[PDB]
Amino acid sequence: MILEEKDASDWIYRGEGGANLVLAYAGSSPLFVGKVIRIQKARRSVLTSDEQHLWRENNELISSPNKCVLEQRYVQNVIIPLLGPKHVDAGVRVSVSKEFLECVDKKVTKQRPLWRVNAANVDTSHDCALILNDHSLFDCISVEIKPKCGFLPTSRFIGKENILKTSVSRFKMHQLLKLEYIEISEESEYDPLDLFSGSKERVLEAIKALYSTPQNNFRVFLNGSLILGGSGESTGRTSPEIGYAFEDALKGFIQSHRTECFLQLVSDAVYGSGVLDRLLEIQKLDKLDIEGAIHCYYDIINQPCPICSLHALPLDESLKIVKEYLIAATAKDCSIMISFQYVSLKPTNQTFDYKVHFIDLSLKPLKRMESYYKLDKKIISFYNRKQKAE
Ligand SMILES: O=P(O)(O)O[C@H]1[C@H](OP(=O)(O)O)[C@@H](OP(=O)(O)O)[C@H](OP(=O)(O)O)[C@@H](OP(=O)(O)O)[C@@H]1OP(=O)(O)O
Ligand SMILES: Nc1ncnc2c1ncn2[C@@H]1O[C@H](COP(=O)(O)OP(=O)(O)O)[C@@H](O)[C@H]1O
Ligand SMILES: [Mg+2]
Ligand SMILES: [Zn+2]
Repeated sequence: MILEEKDASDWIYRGEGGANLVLAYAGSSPLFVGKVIRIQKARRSVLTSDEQHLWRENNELISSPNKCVLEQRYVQNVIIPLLGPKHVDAGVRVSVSKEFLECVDKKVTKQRPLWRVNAANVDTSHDCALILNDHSLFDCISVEIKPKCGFLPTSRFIGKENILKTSVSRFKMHQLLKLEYIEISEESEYDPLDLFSGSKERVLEAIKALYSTPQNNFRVFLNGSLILGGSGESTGRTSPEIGYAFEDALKGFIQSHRTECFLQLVSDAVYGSGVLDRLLEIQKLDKLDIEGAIHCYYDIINQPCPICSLHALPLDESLKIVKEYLIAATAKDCSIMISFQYVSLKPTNQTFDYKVHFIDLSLKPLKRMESYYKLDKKIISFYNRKQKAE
């Protein structure tokens, strides 16, 4: 089953992260109706020598022919054993022509954030792509959430100066630095600690915060069509205008105050799904925080630790720690998609069926332990610094 230059006409922009573009099928084929295609971007072979060393315990993973089988097996072999297979769909292998990739790249350039184009195009060196269900299909209202990390570190390896790292969420400390680099306009109201808190009340607080300031953490589609949140990027606060048209968009679906109810019914969904519980235990596979795990990284890549207990560990442990760090990084950066067509909305007294799905599940590259460390370092220095302003 191979896609050619012709079929580039049957797929249309759904959005992108840093690593991937996502098209939704607008054609007529019964093999792609209700599918998306996830295409890897190339910034400006499957696994490095170091990574092969680190994923050694993984027969199939290490042997994948391309990246797409690589993603396919990562999700299926390493992630599904953890999150569980009602909410994760690893999604199928699909061959594509290099000419199919090119025209797609050209075709949707116009629909992308410019800074996203400055950074990467699609990788036209690929012969392949992954096809996943379109979770915005089930009148389907579909909500995407990018919860980020919903706990605080407690690590012995977090030094005296950085101990704020143990009091203040990474999300909130990062909001300040994103501002500094004009990547967001205002600070986000959302707080993942409320979402992963597990309190029914606080989970709603977070859904509210997400509506006000969605940034790249909140999206809502109807019929697979964006009606709140940025496209391939973050987005500024929800103004009364923005809200007005949203309320109007909820016309019909909800019977009502249509916005107040949407939130309530998204919140009831999330909390009664309990799906944030598992994810949180996976995020917690970061047992030592980057400031601990970074030392394990250097032994693993056979390199004198520039940062210098941890180094006297058996290699089997050092490897585990790194593996676990990166599976964690996968859970910290993934998204939940909730579909609506159970939740019973009190006022109107309606009833909604729902499905929840994890998406944006991606293998983190091992070499990224270094950027992780540098980003983290920069985060806490800028926070500590803007805290001296007192
Ligand atoms: O480009 P952004 O919208 O700012 O998002 C990126 C995220 O992108 P995705 O939504 O595409 O997953 C990065 O992942 P990559 O696609 O670049 O690989 C991720 O990087 P890591 O998962 O490796 O951490 C990073 O997360 P973070 O900032 O927590 O390191 C996160 O940025 P934000 O979530 O902060 O916006
Ligand atoms: N299976 C899916 N169904 C519906 N929409 C999706 C699906 N996968 C991704 N999307 C949309 O496309 C966007 C980008 O996809 P994603 O896989 O998160 O890219 P990246 O890995 O680079 O972050 C997401 O924000 C999401 O809104
Ligand atoms: Mg990704
Ligand atoms: Zn060290």
